[PDB]
Amino acid sequence: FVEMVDNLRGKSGQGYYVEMTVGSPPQTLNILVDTGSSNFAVGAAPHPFLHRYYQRQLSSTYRDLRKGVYVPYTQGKWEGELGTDLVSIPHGPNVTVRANIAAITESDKFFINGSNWEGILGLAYAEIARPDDSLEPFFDSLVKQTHVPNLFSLQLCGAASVGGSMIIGGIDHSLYTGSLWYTPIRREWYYEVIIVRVEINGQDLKMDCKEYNYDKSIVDSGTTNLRLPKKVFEAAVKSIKAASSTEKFPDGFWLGEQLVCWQWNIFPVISLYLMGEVTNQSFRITILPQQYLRPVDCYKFAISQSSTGTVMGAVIMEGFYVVFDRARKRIGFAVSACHVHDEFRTAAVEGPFVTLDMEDCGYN
Ligand SMILES: CC(C)(C)COc1ccc2c(c1)[C@]1(COC(N)=N1)c1cc(-c3cncnc3)ccc1O2
Repeated sequence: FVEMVDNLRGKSGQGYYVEMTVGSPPQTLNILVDTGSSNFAVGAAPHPFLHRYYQRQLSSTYRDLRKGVYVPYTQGKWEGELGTDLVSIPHGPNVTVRANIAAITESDKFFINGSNWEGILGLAYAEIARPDDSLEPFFDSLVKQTHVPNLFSLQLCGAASVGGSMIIGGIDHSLYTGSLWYTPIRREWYYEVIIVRVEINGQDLKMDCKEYNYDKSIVDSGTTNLRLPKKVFEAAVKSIKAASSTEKFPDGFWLGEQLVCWQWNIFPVISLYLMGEVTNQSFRITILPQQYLRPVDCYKFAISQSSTGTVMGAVIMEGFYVVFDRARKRIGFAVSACHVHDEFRTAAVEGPFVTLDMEDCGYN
């Protein structure tokens, strides 16, 4: 899988993207990798932010599905025309598949001014696809039409340019150290998982664990921050405040509404315990402040409250090598060979632990 190593690029806080080709002859586009949506959607018109876009008129393999699609999400929207065409990933497996493609013809707050990507690859499941679950997502199409195994994995390496690896169809053992630990995918829509316990510098928050997954917890490469449900964020902040009370900071800062500036150890490690593979067994992943204090001297608090549930975004994923094992309905975590650490503290994946009543932590 060596040709796939380092196939991801990006700029700080504008996501990670992979090179793809669409149409015949192939048209090259940079596409955002998003495990929190399920559509393959590409710029199709000369929006001024775009370096390039899908020109359906140049493709002999393009086919129109004669149907529109409308996608508002919390922070913007896109709209487009559905079709299919031949798709491939140059620094991915050596295969060409016919996939659904949303030709984006109108958007708001979707494309980023200054960014070097022109589309979005939704790697989540059919259920949250638009307009409905019959629009087969890319990865489903990929697996159905080839012998590429039903899994992919992500090493998001962070820092300004970021880099990483999307290993399609397998696992590359050089990208991680120690053992992979697997949490079950509770349901195949988003990559939903269950958090059963939360610790700040070893101190259990002691909240009903139902709170950690109200109304869900997901693993999402298209979100920068670790996002925590309101009640839990509050409780978590209060403990980061207490733990880090060596210095003081404004209330805006904790809300991610102002920065703080200097010219690490005052801040606690954060630990999430995830449901394991066996009854009454968990494991924990541990991240550093290096992961949740983001460079904007100046820094942003990369943890924020949420109304949609826990989102394990880039802040979490940059610590680890993450295996989206769709074949076995599970997600694996291991310490990333590329993650950024002190020579004191370190990102960690440790287990097994004993946790009772893990099923009660899920929300219905
Ligand atoms: C329909 C649905 C399932 C409710 C969600 O559909 C969606 C539809 C469109 C869409 C998303 C979700 C997002 C928003 O969050 C994620 N994961 N992708 C997203 C994130 C980014 C982005 C990532 N990283 C840094 N900066 C920006 C850019 C565009 C973008 O567009």
